[PDB]
Amino acid sequence: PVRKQDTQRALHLLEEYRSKLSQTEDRQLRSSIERVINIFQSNLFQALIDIQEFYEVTLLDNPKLEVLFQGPGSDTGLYELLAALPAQLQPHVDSQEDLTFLWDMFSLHSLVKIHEKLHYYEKQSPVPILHGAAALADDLAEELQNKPLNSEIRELLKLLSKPNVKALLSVHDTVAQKNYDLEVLFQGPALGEPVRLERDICRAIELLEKLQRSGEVPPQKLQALQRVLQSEFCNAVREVYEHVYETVDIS
Repeated sequence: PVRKQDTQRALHLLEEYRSKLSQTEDRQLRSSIERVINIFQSNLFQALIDIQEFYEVTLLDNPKLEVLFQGPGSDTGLYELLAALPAQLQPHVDSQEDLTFLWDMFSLHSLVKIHEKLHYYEKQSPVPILHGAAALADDLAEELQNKPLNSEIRELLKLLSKPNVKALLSVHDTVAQKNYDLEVLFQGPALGEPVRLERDICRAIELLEKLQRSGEVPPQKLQALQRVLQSEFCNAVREVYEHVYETVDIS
């Protein structure tokens, strides 16, 4: 299990040795050390290390991952890079401590390949309707309670306050906003069973359309939330959740 500090210390060192090069024999060792720097600081990468470390994920422990080592973004060749590095940096490394450390780091290879595979999909990501669904859901639920209690208003306000829905919206924004946060990692298991979630959300959309059809609220907020929930980006977030829920025991 790759520990956070290692990837961290390795990110520090890897960056260090990249600067002590200029243009001679480094139009590659650098252009190469960059890929890794980038990947390492990437938000996606940081999230993988956390899942892996907190939920002890292993290709042995979680074999459903194996499907990610095939298809667009697999043998992209990236494996060689990492491996052929401790060798290239060895000359420039003047520490019997870092040298051993580097050959040690460059589990991780699988991690990085998975990153290159997910990153490939993410680039095909759909565009989010908005960046504040959780807020939205709150502005709407404030409004509704300040009105005569309809049976749709009761069932809707109850849904918006379920942990799983609250998480979908929270994760929605986190991913929409490109702002990873370990705190948001733990919100994962709050979404629960993927089918119940998809079913609670559809019912939310029903009550949402209904309140609009009977013009008595009658915000653009309901419309907006209904659009975020039907959002093909929001739908994408749940698909990606389905897969994670299978390959790793969260709940």
